[PDB]
Amino acid sequence: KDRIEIFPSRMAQTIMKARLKGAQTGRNLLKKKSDALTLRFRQILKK
Amino acid sequence: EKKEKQIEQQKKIQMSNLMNQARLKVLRARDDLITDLLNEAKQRLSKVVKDTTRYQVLLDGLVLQGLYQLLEPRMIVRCRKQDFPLVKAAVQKAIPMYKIATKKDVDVQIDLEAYLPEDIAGGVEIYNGDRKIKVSNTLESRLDLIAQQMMPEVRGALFGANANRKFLD
Amino acid sequence: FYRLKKIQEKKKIIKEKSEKDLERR
Amino acid sequence: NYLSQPRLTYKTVSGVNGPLVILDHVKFPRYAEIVHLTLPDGTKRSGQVLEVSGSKAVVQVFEGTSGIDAKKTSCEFTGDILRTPVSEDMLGRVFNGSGKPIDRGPVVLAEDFLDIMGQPINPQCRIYPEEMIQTGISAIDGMNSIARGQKIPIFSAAGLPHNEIAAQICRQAGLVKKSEENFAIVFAAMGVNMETARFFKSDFEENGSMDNVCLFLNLANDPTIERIITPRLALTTAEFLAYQCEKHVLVILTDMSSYAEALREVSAAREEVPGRRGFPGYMYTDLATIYERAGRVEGRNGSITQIPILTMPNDDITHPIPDLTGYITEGQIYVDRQLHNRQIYPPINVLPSLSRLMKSAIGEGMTRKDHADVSNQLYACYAIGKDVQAMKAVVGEEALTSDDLLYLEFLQKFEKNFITQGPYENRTVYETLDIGWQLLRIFPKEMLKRIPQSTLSEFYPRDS
Amino acid sequence: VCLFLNLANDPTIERIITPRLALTTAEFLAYQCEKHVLVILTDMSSYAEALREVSAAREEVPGRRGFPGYMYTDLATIYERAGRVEGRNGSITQIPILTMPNDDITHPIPDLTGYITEGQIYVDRQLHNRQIYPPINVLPSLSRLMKSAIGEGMTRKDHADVSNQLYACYAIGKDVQAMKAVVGEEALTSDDLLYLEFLQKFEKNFITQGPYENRTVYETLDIGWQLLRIFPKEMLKRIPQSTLSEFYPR
Amino acid sequence: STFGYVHGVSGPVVTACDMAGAAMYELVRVGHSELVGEIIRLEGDMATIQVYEETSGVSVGDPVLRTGKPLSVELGPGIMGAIFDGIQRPLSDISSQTQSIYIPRGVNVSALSRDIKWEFIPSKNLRVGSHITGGDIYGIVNENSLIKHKIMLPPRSRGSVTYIAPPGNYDASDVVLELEFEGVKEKLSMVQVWPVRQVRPVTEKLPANHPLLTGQRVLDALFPCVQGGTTAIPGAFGCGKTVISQSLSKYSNSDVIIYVGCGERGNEMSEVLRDFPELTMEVDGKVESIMKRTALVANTSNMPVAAREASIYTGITLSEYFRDMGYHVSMMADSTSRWAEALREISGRLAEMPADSGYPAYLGARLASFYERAGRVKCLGNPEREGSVSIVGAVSPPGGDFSDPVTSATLGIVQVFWGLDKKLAQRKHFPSVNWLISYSKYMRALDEYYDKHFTEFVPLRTKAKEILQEEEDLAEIVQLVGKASLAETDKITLEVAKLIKDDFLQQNGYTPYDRFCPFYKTVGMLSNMISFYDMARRAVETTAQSDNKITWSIIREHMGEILYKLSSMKFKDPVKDGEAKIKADYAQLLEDMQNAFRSLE
Amino acid sequence: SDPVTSATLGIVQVFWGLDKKLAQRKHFPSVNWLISYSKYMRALDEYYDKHFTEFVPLRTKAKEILQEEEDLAEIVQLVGKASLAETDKITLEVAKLIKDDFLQQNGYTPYDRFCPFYKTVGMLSNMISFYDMARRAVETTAQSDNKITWSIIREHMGEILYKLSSMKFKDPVKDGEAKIKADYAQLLEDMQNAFRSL
Amino acid sequence: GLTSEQYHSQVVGKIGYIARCMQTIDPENNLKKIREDYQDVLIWAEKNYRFEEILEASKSGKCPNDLDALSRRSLILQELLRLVSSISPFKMKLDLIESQYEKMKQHVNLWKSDYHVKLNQLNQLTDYLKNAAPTPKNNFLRAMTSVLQMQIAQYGITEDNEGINQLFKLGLHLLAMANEKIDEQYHLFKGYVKDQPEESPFEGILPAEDQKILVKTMIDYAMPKLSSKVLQDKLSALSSSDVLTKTLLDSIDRIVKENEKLN
Repeated sequence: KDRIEIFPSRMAQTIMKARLKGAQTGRNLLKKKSDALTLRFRQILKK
Repeated sequence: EKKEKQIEQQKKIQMSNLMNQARLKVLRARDDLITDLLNEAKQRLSKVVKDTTRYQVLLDGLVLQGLYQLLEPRMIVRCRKQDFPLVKAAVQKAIPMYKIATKKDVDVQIDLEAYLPEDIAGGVEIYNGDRKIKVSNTLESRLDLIAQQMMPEVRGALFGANANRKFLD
Repeated sequence: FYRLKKIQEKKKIIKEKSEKDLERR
Repeated sequence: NYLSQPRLTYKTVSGVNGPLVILDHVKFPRYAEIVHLTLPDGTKRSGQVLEVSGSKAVVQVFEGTSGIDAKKTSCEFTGDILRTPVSEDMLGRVFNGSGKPIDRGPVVLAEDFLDIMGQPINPQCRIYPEEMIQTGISAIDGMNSIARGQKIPIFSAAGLPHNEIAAQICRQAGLVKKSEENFAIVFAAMGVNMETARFFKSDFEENGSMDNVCLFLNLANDPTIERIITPRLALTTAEFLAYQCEKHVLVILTDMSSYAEALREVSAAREEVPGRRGFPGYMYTDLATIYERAGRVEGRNGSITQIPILTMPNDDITHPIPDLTGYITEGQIYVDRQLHNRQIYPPINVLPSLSRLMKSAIGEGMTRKDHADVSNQLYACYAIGKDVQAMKAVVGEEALTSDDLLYLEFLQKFEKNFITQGPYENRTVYETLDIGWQLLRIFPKEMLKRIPQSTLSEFYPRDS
Repeated sequence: VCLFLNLANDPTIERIITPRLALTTAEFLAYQCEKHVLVILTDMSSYAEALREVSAAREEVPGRRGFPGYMYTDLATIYERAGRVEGRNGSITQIPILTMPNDDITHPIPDLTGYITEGQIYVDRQLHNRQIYPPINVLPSLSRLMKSAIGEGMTRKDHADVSNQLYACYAIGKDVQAMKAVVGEEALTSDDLLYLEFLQKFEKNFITQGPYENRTVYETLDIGWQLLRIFPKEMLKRIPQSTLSEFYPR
Repeated sequence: STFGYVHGVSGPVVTACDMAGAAMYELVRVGHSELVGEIIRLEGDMATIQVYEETSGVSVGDPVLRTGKPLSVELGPGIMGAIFDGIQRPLSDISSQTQSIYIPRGVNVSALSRDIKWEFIPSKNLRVGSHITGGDIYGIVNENSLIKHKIMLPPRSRGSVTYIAPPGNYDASDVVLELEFEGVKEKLSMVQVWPVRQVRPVTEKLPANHPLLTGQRVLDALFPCVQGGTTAIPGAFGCGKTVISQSLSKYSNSDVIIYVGCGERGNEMSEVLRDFPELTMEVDGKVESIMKRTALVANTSNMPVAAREASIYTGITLSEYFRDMGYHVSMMADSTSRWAEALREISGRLAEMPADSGYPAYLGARLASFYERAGRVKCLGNPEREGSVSIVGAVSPPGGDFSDPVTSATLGIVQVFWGLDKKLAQRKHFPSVNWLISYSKYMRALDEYYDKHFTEFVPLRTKAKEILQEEEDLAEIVQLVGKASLAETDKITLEVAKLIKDDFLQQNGYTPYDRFCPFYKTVGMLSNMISFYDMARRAVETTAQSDNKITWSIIREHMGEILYKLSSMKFKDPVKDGEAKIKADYAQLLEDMQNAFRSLE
Repeated sequence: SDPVTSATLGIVQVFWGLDKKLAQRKHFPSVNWLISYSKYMRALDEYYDKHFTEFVPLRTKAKEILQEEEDLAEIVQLVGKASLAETDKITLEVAKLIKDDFLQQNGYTPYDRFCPFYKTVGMLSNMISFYDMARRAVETTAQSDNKITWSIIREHMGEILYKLSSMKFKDPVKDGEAKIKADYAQLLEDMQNAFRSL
Repeated sequence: GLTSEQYHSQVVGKIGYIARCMQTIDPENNLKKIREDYQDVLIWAEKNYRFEEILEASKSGKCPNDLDALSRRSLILQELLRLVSSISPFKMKLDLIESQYEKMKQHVNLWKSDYHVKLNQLNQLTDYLKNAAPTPKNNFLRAMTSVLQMQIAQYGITEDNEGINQLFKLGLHLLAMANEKIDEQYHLFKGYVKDQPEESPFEGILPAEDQKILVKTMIDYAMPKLSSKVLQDKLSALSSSDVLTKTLLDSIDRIVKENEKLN
């Protein structure tokens, strides 16, 4: 689906901007998790 | 340490409050002097009304200055009862001058059925035919309108110019 | 916006008809 | 010179509708003229001519239209537009949003009478901003520093402490006292509730600063035209004090969001169609007429600096009021709900805040030579500290490096010592910069990559 | 050739009579002099914006994005001035050109045009950025008259089957390319790698051409078969066994 | 009569009566203070005026004096060095005459001074009876040391000369020509007047062929503009716009510069008006002020909305007037987004249908018709000449959103985008032009010029764009491959991309050797960097195929002096070192690198 | 966003906002403690200083705990608590105690129909006293061969956690101010003895 | 595109301008091969036609009225007159002028021509000198520009000549050179005279008063170097020349080299 089906309003803008900041925060924390796991994986491969 | 560091500001708060209250009292003093000035002006103007020669020349001006604001086909003039002979003479001088300047015919009437109070210092009121429009030329009205407009010149003449004001633009 | 205009026009027409009626009176 | 002619009084009221009285048979009606109404019971009200057409005038009455009738109500046309008396005697005074005294002092003797609409400053005569205005608040003076002739809004939301911040800036603001009586404040407050208005009046008397301050109060239930007039009386006073008496004036304009609510109402009373987002289409040109009454000018030693203060709905920066304010002003100071919830005061967030003229206010001969370097390095440490604090919840504190643990120590001590300040605590820029160095000294001097070696050599070491 | 030119500095209300002068000239040439006429109309987007400008100045009912409430009916008086008639040997073919605002096919101009015209050729910014030419993307494009202009005695017997199987393979290759952006190449099955190879060879061999290369339909269909044979015949599920058995073994 | 009277006032809208012969969009002066406005509606013998100034205090029965003209420019001597606003009020004369810091309501100073006397020379072979047509140069005024101001017969004027003035000193109000056509006589002074909304006519409009050089290595090599071209730049705080404005003003091959501020912040406009008079250039071995060849239009955000919108039409009409003398003009607009917001406010006052994002339906047509005034031309009138106007328009996408209606229209129209970038300015990468986002569409029109004058350049540009694009593909590979495990060909690409990026694309404008970089220095630098790249690639690809391999480490270890000479090429000074000296040194680096590679091979 | 709300918040000195999540989860009163405000907290400062003395520090810390938990709760949803520090487990578990056993209040039962301000200050004093002691026990045994955890505290102090979570069930109509204070002071002594014994 | 009233007004004007050009290049009808090409427009100047009667004739198609052909014709006659006007004192042979005309008529595009470039360079160089005050740079430029005009009067613009093309490079390099750099200005001008074919570069090109000043201004530049009174007096003896020659420069240089050996 192209869109989240919410009905247009200033309430809907407020909700969808809250989802956008949520997802962009989630991506940055998961990118940090991916690096931290990968640093340990490239360490124990040397071991 | 923070308490001790603020001992100077604690004294500045007392000094600034003392000095600003001193200034409020000086502003009230200055306002009373202006209130006396306007009372002397009201008294000197009341003396001019007792000179019926000067007061006729005033009436001649106050009537025609009234007629030129209204510009109606019909007008009613109202005066103090004892001024009526001077007001009648002023209206008779004013009608030809009005007609020459405006190019209108006019009917100007003097009210004998109601009058301005004898408490009034002097001058006249003028009305349109149905009394729904009026113009006031009582001498208290002239004095009040002139005095409030020249107040920036009164301030400088009595109490002197401001040394901080470098520009008038 | 389009519905708040048209109300302005219908009001202007009512004023002009009232002014014409005051010219008839 | 003088206006000299006697006034006309009319009983020719044709109709009454909303805030408006319509009169006919008026002699050469003048647009925007002030008029005085006397009611059937002898009560007096005033108003302004909102439109003219032939012998008809329509007057917006400032007080209500209740008790008005077509037969007994009289209207006196004064012959002229709204002008304000102005003088240096206005410092130490409190006025309402129509310029009437509310401090039990006398009415103003004019040094002049000025048209409150003013005139635009010629672009040829405006010179570029220069030295600092010291607010006394470290998050502003240290990192969002304000130049003489700048205009810079505070962005806030309902229930945040922006009036407590405004009051603290008013009590504390001045020039830097390097190595004056030429500083003044005009404080204007629009749509203020009686609790907030009593706080402003009480706080400036109690903490003894009135001799620098002219105060205009417009309350939440005063006439909405007095709210339109209030910024114009305040700025007409600041223009006399700055460009005729040669003062440095700070102007604080409080809830430009309340001003826009009145502007939308006067627009609706003219029967205009609502513009983009419900505000008037001309609201940019209107706000720009307030905000551009600011700057330094050639050949005169005074200046006007403006701090507008605004409340945003939904904490949304994209609403017309903060958005159009951003196109006209040059920076923002951002007041944050999360710092407020964390019990920090003043809750100013330095990461989204910016002063666009800061480089023109700071440095040798204006503050101190290290100010730019300290400001750049404190921003850089805080932006890393918030990023380490986020990854600590993902990787756990045992995966953090020794350098992450330094940023995690700096972050806590920055917010407790630099940002956190008392509502009656006043720090000079020099004290602000010294608190800045106490925090930078948490790090090995190799970490301080935004600071050049000459500044590190003079300021990193402690001394007796 | 006949040219009617209104430029960016010419009056904006001439633009609403310009295409009607052109189509009146085409109707004389086609339906009185029996010519075959090709009509090119350049930025119908400029026509539609001039129509919005005129209609706004009359305070008429708005449609979507403020366009005139009757814009479909107006554009139809332009686009329906095309085709063949009984007992006359001429014809008019129309090729209008649109700029879609912010590339959006759902904007009123491309939207109401697609409801009137017999399909569209769609030019894609993503193919142009990749330096493919012509930048034509087949998936948003259509011809409504193709179905009965092709096949035995018209072109070649395979044409419809080849065309529909190229649409199916290109659409699945595009879905694998979207999926591979989530899961990476290591997660793909051997069948996904066939559609992803087809996608890459199709854009280089079929779509890319250059500005003076002029291919026959038969060259186009044989390039088509060279790309369809990437797959086993059991994956060619749009094509009936008779067409496969004749044309696939080549 | 020339006077009607005010019938009513409602905000900025005035209604007037006895206005019967007044035309649509005429200007008028309203009331005893003479406020300017324009006629927006006619009905019966009444007119509706949109007043530009505050209407406070205007009265019923007040005079409405009508001007027989729409909004128009005085075109004549006195324009060079002048400061104007969007409706051509002379801001420095208003300051000088009034002795005030403000602009008075209904101020009526003429845009060109009628008290300055100008030295005038006639065209020598014009005589009584000579046939003369619009665009004909009939004399010259020595305005200053740089600009000879060519006095022309107006467009829509023609006839036989009945008088021409002798050599002398004249006011801008003095008659200097008379002519006759069909027995009707026209008398003319040095000032003509033209409507800002009408395009000034030309004999022919021509394709643009010659580069608009800036002296920047980026811009002039990778993203060229032509004379007669159109460009956009991002107008935002941190990006560093001033390098475009100051390179055009000091170093371009323009003859005249027009700058428009069109609703800018008061403190930003103050910075431009402070800075521009302090800029200088060297002419015939003598330093001269930029204000001898420059005029400024300046508008702050509290000027009348009619001025903020008129501003670009005033600035382009001034530009077209100097084009018609046979000059090459660059026009800069400081932000077209502020102009579009003024256009939106005016449509709001007119209560027009709000179309795209609240902007009026005509926005894209107004932008298109404005940028269609750019170009090279064959001028009207007798002495055969060519001129051009080149437009640079800054635009401010909100938060960087290029889908904004003004930005979307602008990049749909303009043929060059110079993408200045805040991230590059934060890296101290100056000039801050982003080479990935930026483009030029004039590279084909310039092909004949580069073929004739430089000949090696088009291949070098093509290779340099590919190397800078390969590095942007290799970066995501290096993030996984760990740099060391990469192919030696690709290590050469990455390190030559760094060589071009740090030593060709960067240019320190404060330093005497790099303030201006001429095009011979520009192609000479690039020629050597690409010659080194091709030889380094050839050494790797010849050996690594089956022999003991060369590597980029072996090349760096063998050729570090050559690589240092290549990084040193930018320090050559075009004033202290001649063209032939710099070219000979750049040939010596080619000889030295070819010798060094022949010793490696 | 509404014109009535936007007009009203431009005027009023107190706003109590709802949360539809609290309402749907049947938490009552459903007041949103991260959008609600009072602008009277400086005006009441002399009343609290004269009549209560202890309270403003407790209120301050409570608002910190409730905001710190809102900052933590967004992250534990992604990464599943395994990285969370013991002080932060302590923070989540006291934030729950405050939410469920202080901020929650049933209006239709004899003991909580009306909570007097001595009952209110006493409950909050004990919950914030637990937070001080529990956080100190954890921090003061980091860098140690024996380390305290939230789980060790919970296993040692389950009867204190039961008494704390039960403080709401005191009925001020049956039990006087002196009894409720003596019971709540005995729970502080029980907490101090339990933590000293750990 | 022009309106009809504009277009025909421009034709009447451009016919009128060719007559003004022809009366300026040739007041005498000497250039008869040129006039026989333009007689088809000059016929309309040979009698009075009041603007209005050419306007009707142009609308009627009686005149030549293709503005492109009239523009091509006008540019050739204008670019010829620029050459003849830029060579101020000196004069071309009629056989040379009619050769320059044929070479221009054959050219594809005069605006893009090297002829037009060389004319723009000669006018860039000449217009600076119309207001120039006496100083070494301006004296050196008046000399070189007079030589250049004289050589262009001998050889024209249409073919490359090494003397003309070198003297363009020298003149424009000195024009562009900073006015404070007098050492470079003298060095450049002496370097030019040393590369002249003749012993005297200015022989009948330049007034003897200016040639005296060119000797004097080099003696005034050299004399402050000389520490020996004998060398100063030997340099002073060279002021007896009113002609600038390679021998004068070599003699000043010889006395400077004796001073460099003496000190």
